[PDB]
Amino acid sequence: TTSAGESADPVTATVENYGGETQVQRRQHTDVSFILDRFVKVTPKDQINVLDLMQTPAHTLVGALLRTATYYFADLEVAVKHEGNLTWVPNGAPEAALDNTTNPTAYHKAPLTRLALPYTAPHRVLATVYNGRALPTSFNYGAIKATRVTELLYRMKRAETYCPRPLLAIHPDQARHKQKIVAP
Amino acid sequence: SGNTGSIINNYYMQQYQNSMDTQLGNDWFSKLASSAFSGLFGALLA
Amino acid sequence: SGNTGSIINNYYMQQYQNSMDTQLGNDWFSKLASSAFSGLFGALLA
Amino acid sequence: SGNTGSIINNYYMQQYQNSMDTQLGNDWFSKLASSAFSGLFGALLA
Amino acid sequence: GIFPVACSDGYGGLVTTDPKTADPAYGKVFNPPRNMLPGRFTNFLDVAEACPTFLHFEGDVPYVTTKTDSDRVLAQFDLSLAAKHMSNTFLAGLAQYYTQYSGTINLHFMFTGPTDAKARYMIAYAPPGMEPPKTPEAAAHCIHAEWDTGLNSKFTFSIPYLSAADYAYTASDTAETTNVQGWVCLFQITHGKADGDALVVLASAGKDFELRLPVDARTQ
Amino acid sequence: GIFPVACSDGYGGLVTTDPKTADPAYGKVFNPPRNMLPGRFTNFLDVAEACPTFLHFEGDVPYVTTKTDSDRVLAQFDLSLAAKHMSNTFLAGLAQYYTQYSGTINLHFMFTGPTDAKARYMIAYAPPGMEPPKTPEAAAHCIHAEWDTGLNSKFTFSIPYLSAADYAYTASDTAETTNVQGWVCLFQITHGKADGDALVVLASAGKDFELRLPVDARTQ
Amino acid sequence: GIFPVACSDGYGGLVTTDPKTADPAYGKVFNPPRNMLPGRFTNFLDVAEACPTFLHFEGDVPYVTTKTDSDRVLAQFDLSLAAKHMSNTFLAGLAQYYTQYSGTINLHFMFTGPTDAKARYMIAYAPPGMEPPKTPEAAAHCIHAEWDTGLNSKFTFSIPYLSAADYAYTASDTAETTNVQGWVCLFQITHGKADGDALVVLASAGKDFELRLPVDARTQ
Repeated sequence: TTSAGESADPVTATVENYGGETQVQRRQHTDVSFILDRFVKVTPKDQINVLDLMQTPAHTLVGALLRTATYYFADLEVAVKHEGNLTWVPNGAPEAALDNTTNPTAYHKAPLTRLALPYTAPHRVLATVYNGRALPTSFNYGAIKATRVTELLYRMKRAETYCPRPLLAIHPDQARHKQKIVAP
Repeated sequence: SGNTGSIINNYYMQQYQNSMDTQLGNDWFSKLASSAFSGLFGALLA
Repeated sequence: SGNTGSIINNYYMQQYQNSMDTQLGNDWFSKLASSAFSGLFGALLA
Repeated sequence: SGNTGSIINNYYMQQYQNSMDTQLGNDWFSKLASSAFSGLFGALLA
Repeated sequence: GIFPVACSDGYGGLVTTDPKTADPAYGKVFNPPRNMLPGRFTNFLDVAEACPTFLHFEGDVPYVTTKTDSDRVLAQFDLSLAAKHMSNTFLAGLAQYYTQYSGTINLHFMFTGPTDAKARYMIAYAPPGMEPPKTPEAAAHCIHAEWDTGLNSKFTFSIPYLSAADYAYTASDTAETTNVQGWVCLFQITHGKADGDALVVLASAGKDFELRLPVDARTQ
Repeated sequence: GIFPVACSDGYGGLVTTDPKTADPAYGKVFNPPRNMLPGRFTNFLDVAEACPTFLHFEGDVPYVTTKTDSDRVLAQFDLSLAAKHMSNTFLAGLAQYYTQYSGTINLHFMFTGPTDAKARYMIAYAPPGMEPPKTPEAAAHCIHAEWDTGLNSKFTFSIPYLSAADYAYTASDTAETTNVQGWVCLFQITHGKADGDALVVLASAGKDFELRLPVDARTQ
Repeated sequence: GIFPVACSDGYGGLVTTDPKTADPAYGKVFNPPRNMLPGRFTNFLDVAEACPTFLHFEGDVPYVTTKTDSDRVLAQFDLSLAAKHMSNTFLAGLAQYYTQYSGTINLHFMFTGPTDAKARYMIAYAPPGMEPPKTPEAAAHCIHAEWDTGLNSKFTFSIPYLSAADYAYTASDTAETTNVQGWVCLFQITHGKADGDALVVLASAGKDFELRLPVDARTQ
C-alpha cells in the first residue's frame, strides 16, 4: 500500500494486499478503562501520604499506562493495611485538616481499608506532566493519615486520559530479549 | 470502567460511588484511526 | 438528611429510625434571600 | 458442568466466571454408540 | 440449606460519614409540633448571601475616613477568604469548613456623614500577575466603577469570579503570597468637607457564589 | 427471626481485580466539565494502530543506507515483539503488558535522498523451520513484494499472522531461539547514485491485530 | 439501618464438591474456537458401551484354545467387576470409581482359525447359591445359548442383571467369596480340526447398564 509519506495522513495497510484474509480481533483487553482498574501498591511513605500518582513506580502496569497519556481523569479506590484510624481529608484542605475524627475518620478492623474516592480537583482535568520533580499542589486526590500506614494501593476508576506519550520497554541486546516464562 | 461485574446497583446510590461529571453548554484517536486506506496508487494486476 | 444513600427502607420500620414529627392545627431565610434586586436607581447608559 | 446447583446468577457476571468460547465460521462417541443392532443374522424360532 | 455469603474483608468498618444508617431500638415516638416556626433556614450560603456583614479593619473599626492627601487608597488586600477583614465576617466565618469555592462575593458601601459632606470613591479590581495600584489613574485600567454620595446611600458591587481552574482554595500558604485570585483594591477620588467620614463596607454572597468539599480542622 | 447466613470461608479476601466495588463515604460531588476535550482515546491498540513509530537500529539511527556490494540484506531479525528495533516502538513499548497476541503488524518505508537517487528495495518474510536468506533470489520464494522509489514516497506492508496456535507469546526464551513466529527479513535489489540514502521503516498495528491477557512485570 | 444477619455456624466450610461456585477475578476472556472438533464425548458409559475391549486371561493372552478332552470349560470366574480378566478392560478400568452399579454387560466372541476348522462353543450363566458346573450337560440348566462358527464371525451375548437389591457393589471381600452376583461360566461342545484355535471374548456395556455413586480411592 504505497502513498505519500511526508503527509503523515494515517495510511495503513493490511493482509488482503498480497493475499490472505483479515480477522475479527477482540481487543477488549487493550481497553484503556479496563486495564487501569486494578490497584497499584505504592509505598505509603510513613503516615501522612498524599494521593499523588507520580509516586507510583513508573514501571508498573497502572503506572506505566498512566505515564503514557498526558491528560486524564478518574476516581479512586484505595487500600490501607495499617494502624490506628485513617482520617482522609479533601483537596486543598490544610495539611493539618487531616486529624479531626469528625473528618472521614475510619475505624480499624482487619486488616486494610477499602473505600471509594472521588476525583476532587478544582481543575476540570489533571495531568502527570505540567509544564507550568516539579508538578502542582492541586494535583492531589485528597490526602490520608492514620498512625502508621503499611500498604498503599490506588485502584484508579472510570479512567479516561486524553492525548498520548512515548511507550518503550526493556532495552534488549540480542534483538530478542530472553526471560523465563511459565513452563510445565 | 475496568472490572465492575456486579449484578446490583452496587448498593450505595448513584451520586455516591463516583463524583458526577457536570456537562457544559476513542473520542478523537479513534477518529484518525478509522480512516487508513489499504488501496493502491497505481492499479492491481494479475 | 445528610448522608443517607441506602437503596432499601433501611430495614427497620418508619416509626423506628427517627421520632415522628407530629403536626399541629429555607422556610424563611430563603424567603428574604430570593428577593434582592440587581437593578439601578437611575438608568444605565453606553 | 458438574456440581452447580446455585439458584442465582452466581452473582458475578457471565463474562466473568468462565472464559467465553468464541465460535468459528457425546458429539461423536454418542454417534457411534446409538447404533448397535440386537438383531439376528438368521431368523428367530420357537 | 441457606443462602451462602462472602464475609468480605474491608467492607463495613465504621466511617464518619458512612452512607447507611444505624439501628433504632426504642421507636414509636410522636414528637411535639414544629409548625411554621420562626426564621428557619437550610443552607448557610442562604443566610450568607441573604444577610451580609461589615469588615474588620486596621484598628478594628469597620468604616473608613476620607484621606485628605494624595494617598487615596482607602483599602487594598489579598482577594481570598484569608482576608483578615473577612476572616470573621459571616461568609468568611465559614468558608473555613470548605476547601474550595467559586462564585462571586459582594462589597456594599455606605456613608454616614453630613449632607454638607458630598464625597466620591472608587473600586478597582486587579488580578494575579502584578501588584495592585495606588493611583485610581493607574487603576482605572482594571475592571472598575465610580460613584458619589447622594439620596440613596448604600450600593453593592459584585466582584468577578476569575481563576484558571473553575475553583481554587479558601486556605493559603507562603507560596501563594502571589495569590491565585488577585488583590482587590478600593480607592478615593475627591470630596468636599467630606474628610473623616464613614464609608463602611459589608459582604454577602452574590448569586454566582458556590462552596464545596467539607473540611473540618480546628478553628476558634 | 432473621435470615440465616453461611459465613462461607474463602469468599471475599481482597483481590487486585475484584469485580465488585468498594464503599463510597463522601458523595454528592458535581465535578467540572469534560466537554469535547482534545485528542482523547480509549484503547491502546487504537493509537498503536493509529500512529506508527520508527525502529531503533544498529547504531541507533532509524533509517538505513544502500549497500553498494553483493551484501544486499538491509535488515533481518526475530519476528516477535522482543525485536530490539521494536522494543521501544509504540506497539512494542506496550505488548510487554500482554502475555499473548495475534493479528498483523505493519512496516512503512520511506526515502529521503535526491531525485537523482532512483532506488529499489525488497521485503521478504520467511517462517519457523529454516534460517532467513541473504539473497533476494533465494528469498523470492517466501511471501514477498518488490517496489521502487517514485513520486509518492511512503509505503506500508502488512506482514501475515502465521502460527500453529491462533496466538503465541510476546516474551521469549533461550529455547525459542528457533522462534515460534519466524524471522522477517528485508533486502536490497539494485539502485542508482542511490547509495547511502535513508529508507526509514516504522510500525503500526494492522487491522487484523489483537492483544490479550494483561501481565504486569517490572519494565523500564 | 441495615438487614440483620445470622452468621450461622457450620454453613460454608469448604466442601470438595460444594454446589456453589467461587469468585472470578480476571474476566472478559474470549477463547479460541472449539467447533466440530473430532471424536468428542461426554459420558464414560458411552464409550464403554460404544467400544468394547478384550479380556486379560490365564497367561495373559485374550483368546482361548479348543480343549481336545472332556475338560471342556473354556472359561469360568466371579461374575463381578473384580473379575481379573475385566480388571483392566475399559468397563472395569473405571467401575472402580463407582461403588455400585446395575445393568447388563456383554461378551463378544470371535474365531480366527482356518475354514477347515469348524467349531462349537457354549455360554452358561449360573447365579449365587451353588458353584458353577464343568459339564455343559449340567450347565444347560442355567440361562444359556449354543452357537457354531460360520460366515459371520462375531457374536455378542448379553448377560442378565439379577440380584436381590436392584444394585450391589463393584468392590468385593473375603466374605463375598459366595459373590452376591453369580459365577458366569463359558464351555466347549465339540469341534473339528478346530483344536487350538482363537475364541477371543471382549466386553461392552449393554443398554440396560447403569453406574452410580462416585468413589475415588487409590488405583494404579
